[PDB]
Amino acid sequence: ADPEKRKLIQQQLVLLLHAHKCQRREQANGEVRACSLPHCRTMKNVLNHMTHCQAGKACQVAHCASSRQIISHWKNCTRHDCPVCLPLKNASDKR
Amino acid sequence: SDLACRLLGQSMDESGLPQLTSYDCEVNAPIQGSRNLLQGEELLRALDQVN
Ligand SMILES: [Zn+2]
Ligand SMILES: [Zn+2]
Ligand SMILES: [Zn+2]
Repeated sequence: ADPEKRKLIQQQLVLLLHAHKCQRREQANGEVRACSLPHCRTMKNVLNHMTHCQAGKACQVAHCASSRQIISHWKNCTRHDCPVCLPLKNASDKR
Repeated sequence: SDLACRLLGQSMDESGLPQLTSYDCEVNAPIQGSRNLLQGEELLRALDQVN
């Protein structure tokens, strides 16, 4: 393992969540684009692929192989404090 | 802006989007309990819980 690979994984996790958050929000209620992050469209394409594809371990695509893993982690993770899971589960900012 | 998105710039600075793999991700951040691959409908259901 490497700390900079963890940095890369952290942003992939957040971006993948944005892709669906953006989609969901836009469909539910919008006027001005829900989107903010440039890479969102890339993650939306990856998101679409993930649901259709069933190869997982065998899929040669970097994105597919990675994206399944990040969601698997977040879903299973019930740790006291994790650098992504914790802030996602319990958002520090509230209204 | 958004809570999850807090200083994305930190990691975004490194090229843009990396070429990570199942192996790399499994090694660096192991799935709690036992390793698996969350797939199909369950993906979208997991992504929905953010709201
Ligand atoms: Zn977006
Ligand atoms: Zn695939
Ligand atoms: Zn975790």
